[PDB]
Amino acid sequence: AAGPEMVRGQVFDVGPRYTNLSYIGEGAYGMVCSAYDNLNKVRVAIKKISPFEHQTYCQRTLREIKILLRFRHENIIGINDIIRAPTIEQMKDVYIVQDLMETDLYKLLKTQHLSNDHICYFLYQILRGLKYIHSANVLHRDLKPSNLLLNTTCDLKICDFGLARVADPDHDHTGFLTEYVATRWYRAPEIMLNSKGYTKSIDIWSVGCILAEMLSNRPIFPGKHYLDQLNHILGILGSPSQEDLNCIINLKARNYLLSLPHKNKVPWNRLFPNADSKALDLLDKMLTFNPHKRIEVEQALAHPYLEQYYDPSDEPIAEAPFKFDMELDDLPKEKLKELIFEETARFQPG
Ligand SMILES: Nc1nccc(-c2c(-c3ccc(F)cc3)ncn2C2CCNCC2)n1
Repeated sequence: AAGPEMVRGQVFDVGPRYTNLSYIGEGAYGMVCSAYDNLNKVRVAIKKISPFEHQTYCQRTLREIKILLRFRHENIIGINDIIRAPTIEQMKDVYIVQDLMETDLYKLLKTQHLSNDHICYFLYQILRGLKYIHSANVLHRDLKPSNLLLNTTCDLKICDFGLARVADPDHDHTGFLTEYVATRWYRAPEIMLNSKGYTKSIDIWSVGCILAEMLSNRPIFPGKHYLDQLNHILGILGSPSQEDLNCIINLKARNYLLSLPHKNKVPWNRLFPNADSKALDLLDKMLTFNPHKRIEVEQALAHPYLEQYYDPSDEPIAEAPFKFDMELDDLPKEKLKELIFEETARFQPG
């Protein structure tokens, strides 16, 4: 495509190697197009981003590239290549290339009903991927159907680590009604109560939500706003026990819970009468109110529902658990640009 190829009025400079573009979507420094990788003879997915004007966007870009490049797993999308100018001065945009995944669980569910065998396989892959992520001491933090890529062969890959953090269980407590950025419907109850979401159990809850969703094609706790989300959860799980309340020390959070009328638990087999009993048993253990009593990823994999797939020797863990040296977003966009430039250097044809 002549000098710089063009896509819907925007320059999509993916050089020679990648051709036959095609628009897919675009929300900010994020326009995605599928192209043809002349080198591997396969159409890929490419995302154009320009986060250098804003320090924040530089943080999510740096952080996610590092994670995604460090991670190597069959159930986590990998970066196949990264395009950028040869000089930091000339680098305005950055193109990241990933395998082309036709669809995702969000689109699948808004059209198809899944058999129990597909839900099982999908769940297996989700957890197989999460076990690796967690083994690297990283928390995804934004797991939801739209963040689970799927190809024509049922192959599932977790993507979107823009909100991922290095686990930090000790510094997880915060006040009641503390703002959160992760997608509302899949947020664990403790996030609206006292958690910063720096604990692994936060991802398991999201997976539990995805499970319920696969079972009924509808989001289980579709809260309209912050506190609505919580009443949605309590509506089905019912009022928290004394025990689980005695854990919540943040006085305000506990008093809020106590002020609420008593609500009984709604049986799962009632919510999902077509569901498989083993599935609903694992769902129960995932959607546990108390984070400390919530099942772990490895325990989930070893659950009877996933019996036909479970194979610990075939469920790899990270070789090098993560450590974010520039942890805590205190870096100017300048320094961040140098790090991104440096992090993407390995793909340079120079
Ligand atoms: N692998 C793949 N395949 C198809 C689409 C996407 C993709 C990208 C993206 C990100 C980084 C990158 F380097 C290349 C593409 N951003 C959003 N989505 C989709 C993710 C699921 N819902 C609709 C948009 N990713």
